Amino acid sequence: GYLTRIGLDGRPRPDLGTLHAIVAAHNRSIPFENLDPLLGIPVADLSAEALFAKLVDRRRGGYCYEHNGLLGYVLEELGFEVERLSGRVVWMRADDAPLPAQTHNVLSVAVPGADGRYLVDVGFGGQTLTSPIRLEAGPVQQTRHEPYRLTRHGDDHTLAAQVRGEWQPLYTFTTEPRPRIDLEVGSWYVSTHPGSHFVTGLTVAVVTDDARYNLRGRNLAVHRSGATEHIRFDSAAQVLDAIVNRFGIDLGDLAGRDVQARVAEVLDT
Amino acid sequence: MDLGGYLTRIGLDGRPRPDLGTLHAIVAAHNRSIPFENLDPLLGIPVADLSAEALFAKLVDRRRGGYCYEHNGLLGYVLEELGFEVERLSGRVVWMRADDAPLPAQTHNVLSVAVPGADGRYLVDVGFGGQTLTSPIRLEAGPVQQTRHEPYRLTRHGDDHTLAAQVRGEWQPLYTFTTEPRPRIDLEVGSWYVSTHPGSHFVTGLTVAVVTDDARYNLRGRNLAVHRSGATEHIRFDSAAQVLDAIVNRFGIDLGDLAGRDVQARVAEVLDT
Ligand SMILES: N=NC(=O)c1ccncc1
Ligand SMILES: N=NC(=O)c1ccncc1
Repeated sequence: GYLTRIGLDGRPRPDLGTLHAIVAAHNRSIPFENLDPLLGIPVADLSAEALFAKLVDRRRGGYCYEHNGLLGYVLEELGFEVERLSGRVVWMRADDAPLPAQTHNVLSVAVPGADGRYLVDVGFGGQTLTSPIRLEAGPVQQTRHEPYRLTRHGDDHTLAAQVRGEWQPLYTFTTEPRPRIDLEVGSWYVSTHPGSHFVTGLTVAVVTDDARYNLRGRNLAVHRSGATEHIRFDSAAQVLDAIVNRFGIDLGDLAGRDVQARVAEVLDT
Repeated sequence: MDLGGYLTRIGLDGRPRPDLGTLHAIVAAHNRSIPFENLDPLLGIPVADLSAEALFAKLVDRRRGGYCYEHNGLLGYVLEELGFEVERLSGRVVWMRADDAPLPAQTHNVLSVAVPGADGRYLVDVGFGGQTLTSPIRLEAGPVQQTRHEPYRLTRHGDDHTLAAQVRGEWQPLYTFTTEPRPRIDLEVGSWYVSTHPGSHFVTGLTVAVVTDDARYNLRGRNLAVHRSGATEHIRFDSAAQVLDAIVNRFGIDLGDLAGRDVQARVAEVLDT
């Protein structure tokens, strides 16, 4: 189901090329969305059963713990070695802003035939990595889209991307592997705390070969070369239509919740 | 006069009867086919000659667009050739002006058309740009009239008629005009002003527009706005290179026509004006 979900064909071999191919296909096939937290449905269970059920069988997307959770289990089953890492999102944050919570989950992946480790992150939303990169401080690393770079200060790593010119820090992380329960505590926080960006509004995102799409409330942003594109939807009806048809999210397991009404309340949050 | 060339330019064919159904079809075909654009004035090339020969050579033979005098000029000659009776009218653009702002210059030209088989006259205007009329409407003050897009309304005070459009729920006055028919030379004096005065909107920046069944497209400098049913899009081009690509490939305008003028360098000066 997963391979089909992402449009790949059989069982691929556990090597570096496969990692590049699964990331690409994951990127364009499973959207980032927070419809469950938006509707008061916690993301509490990060088991394989729960994640496969939601992101594969029911054709929903999810946020970082759901995406990277799922990819983690997929890659393990193919024969990669996978450690789950946690980090703090520093994107666009004022210098001297307080230390952010650990709200992001990424993968450190070891690949038979390769020597070190790879940062894999398909769950960061509209600016997520679209290639695995080497878990190596220093070099500017090319991806399918913009250049990225890791730096290191002690045991803290920062991922930065060169976005429309500028070098922007995205998040910091340590390479300490996390047990699933510690990820579940963080996911409980991100999906239920009243000040979470994922509780107060709607975020949907996906990445094709040519563009990064990012929807917040009524505002769809599209980033491609030479141009930034901003679509403002008139009402919740158009936003749902974009959720279902543009972003490919199946709303069937949410039957009996007033999705449109909730979306209407968060068009401008 | 090359009637068949014009009809071909606008995606039509045959020779239609001079009736109301034909007036609607030619307006909708012109709206989607011949863009609003001011490249000539932007590049210091005046729009001075409003003869049928000049407007046909530019807007039909050369696959350029133009601004109001050129559009409604061309359409006016086509419409007489088909057997409509046509008067050219001038007006003053009031779109978004303060209540206290000085009287505007007469910088807009529209058509008042008698249609065989219909009572009264029709206002026809394919030349106002992205918010131009997409149907002929009855030149009748009072009622709200439907078009292929938004409701529009004419009101009257003295010898001034105001055209307003209901734009996303809000009534906006576009321009005022009188029904005094204008000779070509009065239009030409107006077009001279609009295409050469250093404070003209069409001299200090770039405006490109086209209207399809589903959307109004409006480009000012680097910003492309698209109004569709249920959404607006705002595309911001990074530089003049992307703006030219839009002009050529999205709006279908042939720039080979302006060779030797460095279009890109001039558009690079007006991305934000
Ligand atoms: N779960 N957290 C996330 O998905 C996330 C948090 C912050 N920024 C992008 C993504
Ligand atoms: N010639 N004038 C025009 O083309 C025009 C003037 C004002 N607003 C839109 C279009």
